[PDB]
Amino acid sequence: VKGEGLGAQITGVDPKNLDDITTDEIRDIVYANKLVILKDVNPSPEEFLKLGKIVGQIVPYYEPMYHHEDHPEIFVSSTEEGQGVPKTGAFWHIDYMFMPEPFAFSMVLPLAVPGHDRGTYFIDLAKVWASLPAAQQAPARGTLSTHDPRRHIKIRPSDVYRPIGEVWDEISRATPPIKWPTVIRHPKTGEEILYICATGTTKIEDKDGNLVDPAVLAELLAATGQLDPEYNSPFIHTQHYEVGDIILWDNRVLMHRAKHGTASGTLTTYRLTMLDGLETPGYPA
Ligand SMILES: CCCCCCC[C@H](CC(=O)O)NCC(=O)O
Ligand SMILES: [Fe+2]
Repeated sequence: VKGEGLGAQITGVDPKNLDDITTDEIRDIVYANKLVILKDVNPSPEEFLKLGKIVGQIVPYYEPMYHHEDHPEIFVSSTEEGQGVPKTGAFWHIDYMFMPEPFAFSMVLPLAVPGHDRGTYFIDLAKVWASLPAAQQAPARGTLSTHDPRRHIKIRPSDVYRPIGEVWDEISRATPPIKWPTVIRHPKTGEEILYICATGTTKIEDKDGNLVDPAVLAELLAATGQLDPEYNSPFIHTQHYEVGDIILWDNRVLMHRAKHGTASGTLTTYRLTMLDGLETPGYPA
């Protein structure tokens, strides 16, 4: 492990001797540093899958148009016609944050990268929460937030010529809004996390079930730095893609968003998403 914290680089990951990596060792590195780069791995699809199985329980994405043609577990973001889906993740989110079991870990392998300006922005939601005074934290504790993904589900090739209301209705059954505690506690690190997302968090309600003042959700979102279109907030870390360098991170603690670029060429990334078996997203706080 070269550095410490978000950009930490890890050098010994050999795609033909993955049996040397144990689950507890890679998990502890990820929990501690939150975002790590497995440098110069360049795995095949099957070696990637082996590494994913080391990390945790691989969950395939629910929508098969994202699947790798040969490996349903691999979520494919690619500008190649008919390969996965182009330009995914162009908005702040947590992977599967709208689903019954959000992922513990996300893992992205960049396969083709044009230029050197694309990657992912990350925000540490535990550091945001720890930054807030107790009086500001108090309206958020013991509440439930609603996360509505539906407006961000993408039109699929098989949706062409469907009435949009029927596509919407199908989305509403597949990915209905869901409620999570506004503040959660990481089941492993003990860290409290402000689990809110400008893209999908619509409201906060208290233990009675009453609406909390809309000014509370708005203030907290602003505090995360998710509402600055110029990405200058101190809480934003920028991680640039590099071919073969695998990006692996804690999907409970980090909110992220695609960073786009200007260079011509194919952008192709493969993603594996894993549960760790612990309370997800976390314990209520
Ligand atoms: C709660 C915020 C809604 C996020 C919409 C989810 C669509 C994305 C895929 C894509 O960006 O096309 N989901 C990926 C995942 O959750 O792992
Ligand atoms: Fe994502």
